[PDB]
Amino acid sequence: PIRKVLLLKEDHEGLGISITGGKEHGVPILISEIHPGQPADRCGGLHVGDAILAVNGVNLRDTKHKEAVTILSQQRGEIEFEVVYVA
Repeated sequence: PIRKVLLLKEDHEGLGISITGGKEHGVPILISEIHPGQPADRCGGLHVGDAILAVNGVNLRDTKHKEAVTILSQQRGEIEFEVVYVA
């Protein structure tokens, strides 16, 4: 089940969540670590075990982990995040 959650990021604030994996290896990037006291916690949606699919309309499945880091950083102010609950 795909979940659409909109998170507001600021220039002074960071991502608030850590990702792991590697598309180049043959697997999509997912959320594993969460920083307590950041936009991620404020959203109440960024949970451990989230599979990334698209960010701000940009496809991540066809991009590499390193490339995704740069693209994610390009998102300013309002950032749209699309992930799927994995268990």
